[PDB]
Amino acid sequence: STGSATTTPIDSLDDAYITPVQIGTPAQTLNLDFDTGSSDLWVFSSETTASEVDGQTIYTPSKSTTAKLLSGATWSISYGDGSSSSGDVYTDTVSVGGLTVTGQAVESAKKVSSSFTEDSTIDGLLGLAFSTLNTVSPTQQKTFFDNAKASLDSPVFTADLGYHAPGTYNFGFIDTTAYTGSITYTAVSTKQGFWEWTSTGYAVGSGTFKSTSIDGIADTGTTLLYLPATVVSAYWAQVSGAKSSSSVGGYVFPCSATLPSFTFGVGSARIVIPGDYIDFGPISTGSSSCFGGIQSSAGIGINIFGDVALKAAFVVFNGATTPTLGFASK
Repeated sequence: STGSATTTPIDSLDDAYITPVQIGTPAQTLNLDFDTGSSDLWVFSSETTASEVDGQTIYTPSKSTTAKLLSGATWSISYGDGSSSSGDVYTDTVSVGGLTVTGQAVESAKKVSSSFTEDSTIDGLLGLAFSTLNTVSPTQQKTFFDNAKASLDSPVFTADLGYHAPGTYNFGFIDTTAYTGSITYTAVSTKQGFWEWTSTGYAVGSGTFKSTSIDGIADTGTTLLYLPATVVSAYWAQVSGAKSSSSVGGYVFPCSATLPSFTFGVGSARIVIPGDYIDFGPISTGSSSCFGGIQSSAGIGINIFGDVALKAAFVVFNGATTPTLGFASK
């Protein structure tokens, strides 16, 4: 089996990407945030506190003939940005881009935090990290990828995120037309439940490459690129007027600037993030101060190769017995 689905930025900044998902019988289509940094598939639903729903499409289990309540199961999750959600659990049929899993745990939200309510374009999350992070209790549940794996032509999925443009998530095959040159594979540690790997270094603009190991996670559910303070300081030092602002919460820069590119290492290979990808626009409507797309990971406790990095590449999430990550330019 294979699947292929288009993923679309939710706004002009690429703050996140939504991908249509069919749930239940007849299908209910919800637009989910595919998240390689978490392992719960949860949805706005008919059970969600009414006051906490503002424009999202909801899943209504009672209208699905294949929905079954998973008796006694509950879930509760908190994300790195402080958002949270929780509820109960159904099993149902879930299809992504033609690929169908029967008996998928669909986690139904009874409660969601304000950030989710406030984002009318995201109907839920579909987690694609390792199933060990799944929060369902008392019986932990598998991810959509985990459930699909055995049926797939190849035990892989790929992320091809667009810059201010649609992209693609594929399951079960590698589209050799979707990237240039070759794919460079690198080792993964599953020890923290993430697609965790080690970049071989970085460069700023046309500067010389600095060889140095940067341990981080490939996380499609995080907007920005979070790296050690040393690295981030070296990048923003090349932008006149850029500074770290505690009041804004990160590096800002004059909106009149031309940003340099940022290169990161995958083994011997290099992925170049164009400078434009690092511009996230005025800090507030009408401001001439713009928010940077590369920020310090200090105080996160982990480095995050978020969408800013990943959208510069074709990324293979290889779920073989020994998982690996592959990166290609595109």
